[PDB]
Amino acid sequence: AMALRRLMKEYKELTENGPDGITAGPSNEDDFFTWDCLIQGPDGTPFEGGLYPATLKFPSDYPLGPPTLKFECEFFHPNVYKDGTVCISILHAPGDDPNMYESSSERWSPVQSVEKILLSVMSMLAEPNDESGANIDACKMWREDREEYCRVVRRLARKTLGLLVPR
Amino acid sequence: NRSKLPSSKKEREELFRKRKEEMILAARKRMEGKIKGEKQDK
Ligand SMILES: [Mg+2]
Ligand code: NA
Repeated sequence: AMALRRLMKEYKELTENGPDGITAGPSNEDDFFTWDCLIQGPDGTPFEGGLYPATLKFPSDYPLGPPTLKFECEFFHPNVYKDGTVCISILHAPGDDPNMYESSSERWSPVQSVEKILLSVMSMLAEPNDESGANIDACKMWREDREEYCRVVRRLARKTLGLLVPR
Repeated sequence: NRSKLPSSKKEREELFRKRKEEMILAARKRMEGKIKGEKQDK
């Protein structure tokens, strides 16, 4: 009961007053706990011009626990696992994965929100978090050969956008 | 964002579909302009 009420409230807020660059919501309201997202790559980054599909999966006791977030396309970023799972501190309650994130980083709580999650993803795309390495190849390249990192990201962004069609 | 959330499931689902479509079509249109710039250079 509480989770569906809260998810509807966030969906309404995102639809009516959400940030530019984000579309997110339940495409099928008979599965309200699965949201499709489209995330626009931030301007001024090698992700500029990319448009990235992602899935949010909410637990049945939301907002008491965080959703998971996965990109649904090939993705090359230090904080995104090769399977698409996004590694950011806001998706973990305090105490979970202490070796991965700065302790100054925001953690999951019931007053966090989908909008905050997705704004945090945008921020991570522009500025990777150097403590929470998830993709070792992208971590190395971003730190030691940023020009080549940008080249990889741009090439993948064009490739996956070419595979993105409305459905 | 700028549409009021509709009052029925089917209307909400259609509005969301349309919003995704619009975002995808705009991104593909931007990329087409970038590609044409590059194809010109070759
Ligand atoms: Mg449907
Ligand atoms: Na569901």
